[PDB]
Amino acid sequence: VKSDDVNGRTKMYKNIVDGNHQMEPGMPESFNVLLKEIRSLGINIELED
Amino acid sequence: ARVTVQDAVEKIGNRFDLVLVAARRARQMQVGGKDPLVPEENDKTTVIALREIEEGLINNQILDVRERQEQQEQ
Amino acid sequence: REELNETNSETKRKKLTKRIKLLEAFVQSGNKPEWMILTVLPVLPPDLRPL
Repeated sequence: VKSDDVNGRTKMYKNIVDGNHQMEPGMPESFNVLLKEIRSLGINIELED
Repeated sequence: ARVTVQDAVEKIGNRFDLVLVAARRARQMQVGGKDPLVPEENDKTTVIALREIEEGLINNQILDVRERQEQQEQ
Repeated sequence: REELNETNSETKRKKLTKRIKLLEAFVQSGNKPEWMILTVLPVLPPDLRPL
């Protein structure tokens, strides 16, 4: 909540308006950004399941 | 307000599932479909859920049994 | 690995055995050695580098 979440920010604001009190983890954007930075340098970024 | 929490800790023992039960009761009360078994006094659902759990009426088995009965009654 | 086992000990043979074990592991891994030498270079997703 107190971090870079955008689509989670909107969902949380809507929930707080509705009184739902729920946050959706998903995955941080900075995680994909660092993955790209790896792909930006000479290494592929691939995450297994 | 209820300043110190010791009764809930004793009622749970592990002290990590007590907060889980309290929050599960609180979320259910906030969404609706449930009634406070303890007499409320115009307070937050968290305090009411904590009081109901500490009263010896709400547990991780009572809630599960009630949910199973509700699901089976559909 | 056999040659390192057949080697006559000391730091040189120790390093050789370490290299042999590392090669055996990297072979067990699906790691292409050529992957260290890059071929196609990714450019930034344009929203990765602000103007």
